[PDB]
Amino acid sequence: SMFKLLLIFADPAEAARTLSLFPFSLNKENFYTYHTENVLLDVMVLKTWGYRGVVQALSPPPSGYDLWINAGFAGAANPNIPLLKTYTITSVKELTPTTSVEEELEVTPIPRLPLAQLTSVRSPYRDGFHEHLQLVDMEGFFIAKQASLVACPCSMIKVSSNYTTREGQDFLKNNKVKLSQKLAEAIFPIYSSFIDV
Amino acid sequence: MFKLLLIFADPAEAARTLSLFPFSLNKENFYTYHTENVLLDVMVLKTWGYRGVVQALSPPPSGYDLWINAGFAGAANPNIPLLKTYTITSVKELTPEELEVTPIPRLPLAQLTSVRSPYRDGFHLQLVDMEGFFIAKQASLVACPCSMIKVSSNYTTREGQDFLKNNKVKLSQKLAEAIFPIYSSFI
Repeated sequence: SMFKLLLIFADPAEAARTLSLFPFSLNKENFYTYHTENVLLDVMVLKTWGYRGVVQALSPPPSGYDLWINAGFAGAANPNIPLLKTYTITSVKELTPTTSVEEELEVTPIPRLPLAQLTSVRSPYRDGFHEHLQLVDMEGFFIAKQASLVACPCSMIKVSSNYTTREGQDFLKNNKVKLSQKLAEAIFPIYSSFIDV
Repeated sequence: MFKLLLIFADPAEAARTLSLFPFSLNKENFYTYHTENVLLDVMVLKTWGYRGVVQALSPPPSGYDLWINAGFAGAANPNIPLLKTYTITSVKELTPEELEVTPIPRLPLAQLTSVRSPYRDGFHLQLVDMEGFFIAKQASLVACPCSMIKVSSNYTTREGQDFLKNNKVKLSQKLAEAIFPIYSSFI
């Protein structure tokens, strides 16, 4: 199966509806795989246990794929971002709040999705709304940087899951199925594009 | 908001499509899903062929904007490969009558013949099934457009069902992959 596509989700809730789209199996390496025609589709979920993801979830980075897609939920830190909307990311910044030091990497935009910028922070933003932030997640920068180590292109799909306030967290808690479904709906046409018949 | 009814003749044919969305089970063999702009209902017949269609679709439900019958179909011509998803342009009854069917975009085109009992006469037919004509007739009663997605599941030669039985998952998944974007065409 010539074209090899790795899908990376931060947690099981994000992955759930994509894992329903295809008849995946768990392989002996303990992750999900499916193949048809020329396409291999693998899925990794970074945090299935515990209170935090660990660096060894993607270290050493998986080798041999032709594309990685990180699909996940992201908070909206600007009120002009509606919720339940799927974006593709142009660049992702890691931000360290205690020092204000940032790093930033470009990521490969997916066709036909609207563009957005992503900031990744270790602790979820409940800080309210910020003039200079759009979407906010936890794992995007980590994944893009790991992709750079194997020279593999990386794309991101992020669905706006909640506003970045205390009161806004309930929407994330209560809409995980709808949000995961949006990710699945965005992944499918990408997978379809790489079928070479 | 757009209202779409999908009809499958049996659970194995429907199984992968039903995995595409977090459907609710409204009643036996009737599954519903909606977003703000699109309602997607799925009916699975309780038996095959014209008897299953009469049982489930008489009276025909009103209120939908489109009906889609998706299913496995036999190929009555060796030039039709198996495991290929077609959309239907017209449907006729082998054992009588013909009806136009609305093609789904970006799918190969075929004509369908519906039979009242298994067809194993080998190889001027294209795809052969048991429900489509009767479903299209019920759609006409409610003046609702009808489209069909038919994946070639077997040749119409003796023991041809062995290919279908061996490829049920792949065949069901082909239908699901044709249906998933259709839902997105109305959002």
